[PDB]
Amino acid sequence: KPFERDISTEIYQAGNKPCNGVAGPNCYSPLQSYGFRPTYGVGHQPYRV
Amino acid sequence: KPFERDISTEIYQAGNKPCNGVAGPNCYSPLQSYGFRPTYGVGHQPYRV
Repeated sequence: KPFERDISTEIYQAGNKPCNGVAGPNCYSPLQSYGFRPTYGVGHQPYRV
Repeated sequence: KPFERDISTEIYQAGNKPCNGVAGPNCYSPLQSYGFRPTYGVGHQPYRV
């Protein structure tokens, strides 16, 4: 929804099997870390918004 | 404005005093030179329009 903050960090139970706090099939961590390297070209560099 | 050409090079007066036509602190030339090399990454190739 517009102007909403989603900080709940759980292994996303997309599938019918509980992820049991661990990774597995149909259980992927929704949070992903940005890879910002000095060698990374423009377009993938960290931009402040 | 649409269909306008700006060629006069005025040093940007970011400070309270005029740059007096010379470079220095808070005095930047608006014109920026492109760097065109074949090894440049995504988004940097020269294009004729």
